[PDB]
Amino acid sequence: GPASVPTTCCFNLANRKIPLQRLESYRRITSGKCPQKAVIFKTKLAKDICADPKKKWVQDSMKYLDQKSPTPKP
Amino acid sequence: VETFGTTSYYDDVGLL
Repeated sequence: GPASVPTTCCFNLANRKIPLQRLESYRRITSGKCPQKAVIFKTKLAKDICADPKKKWVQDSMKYLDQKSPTPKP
Repeated sequence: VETFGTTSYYDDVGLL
């Protein structure tokens, strides 16, 4: 099933933001991996991006994905 | 510190 334990996590949170054109979907990091239960906007970039649900582009990014249908799991 | 929030994020684009 899913996985993300291997070396793959931002020191914490990003900074400026992420372009909506590349951004695909978001995902939360619970369990214990990565700091805080922050959302992870993934894109065709080359790696995962960390961001806490506080900064504007963070709440606005997922809010924009709400309109469309990212086609998530059942 | 710095500025965790600003317009654009890949002004270079070619960064890819």
